[PDB]
Amino acid sequence: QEGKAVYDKACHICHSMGVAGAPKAHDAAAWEPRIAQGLDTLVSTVKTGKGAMPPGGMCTDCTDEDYKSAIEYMSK
Ligand code: HEC
Repeated sequence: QEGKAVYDKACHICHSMGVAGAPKAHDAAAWEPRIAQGLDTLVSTVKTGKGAMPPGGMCTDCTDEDYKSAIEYMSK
C-alpha cells in the first residue's frame, strides 16, 4: 500500500489534527524525535499500540512496509 493511502483510510483519524497528543501529520518538528527512535521501533509500537493509540492504528490489513510508508508520509 502507498503511505498516503494508509493514512487516508486510517491514520488521519487521529493524526490529521493531532488528537490526544498524536504527532500531527506533516508536522516535521513533532515527528523528528519520534522518527529518531528508528522506524523498526515505530512500526513495532504502532502494532502493539501506545497509550491512546490502539494496536494497529486502525489499519486492518497493514504490513510492516505499509506502516513504515504511512509514518514516512506523516513525518513530512
Ligand atoms: C487514534 C485512534 C489514532 C490512530 C487511528 C492512529 N494513531 Fe498513531 N498515535 C496516536 C496517538 C494518540 C499517538 C501519541 C501516543 C503517545 O502517547 O505519544 C500516536 C503516536 C503515533 C506514533 C508515535 C509513537 C511513538 O513512539 O512516539 C506513530 C509512529 C504513529 N502514531 C503511527 C500511526 C500510524 C502509522 C497510524 C495509521 C496506520 C496511526 N498512528 C493511527 C493515535 C492514533
